[PDB]
Amino acid sequence: APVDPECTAKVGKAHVYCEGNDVYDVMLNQTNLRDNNNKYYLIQLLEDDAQRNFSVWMRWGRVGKMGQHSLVACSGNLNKAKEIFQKKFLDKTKNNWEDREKFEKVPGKYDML
DNA sequence: GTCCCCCGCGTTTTAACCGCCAAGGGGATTACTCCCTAGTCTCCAGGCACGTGTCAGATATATACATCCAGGCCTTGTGG
Repeated sequence: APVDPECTAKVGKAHVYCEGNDVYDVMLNQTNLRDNNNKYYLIQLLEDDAQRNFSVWMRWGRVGKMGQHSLVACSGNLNKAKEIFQKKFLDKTKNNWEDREKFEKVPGKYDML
């Protein structure tokens, strides 16, 4: 699970956060030709190399382009960093993060992977 | 590709088509009677044959505008 190359502030000094099979890196996509959507939303929880500190990287756009982005620094609070990551995933997919092993598709929402 | 006009056909009904009975308008016929234009011969000027030169406009000529073909920015719209 690589750090997004567009996250240039963290790519040289951080890695994707993981615990066992629970890997906090996910790409989401909404392709719909009736509405003419073809947009992605990336979410990555990052941990710094030098210290026990965290940030949620996020990036969006139409597939093949950039839209806007965000890097939410969490000041060593992993619970806050996970809550931000999981809330954005839930809002975009209408699935809980604990349901990732049994994910189900929803109209007017992003698909996963 | 898809919007909908016109093709085909059941039900309703009125005015086109059918019988024949009236009144008289107006086209056809035969008769009246003098007005119209063909026909004669003579006069003469409208109109045509043909000299001749003014002046319209074609032929340049130098010049100023109309409008076609690239070549070149600013505001409103779609999706995020």
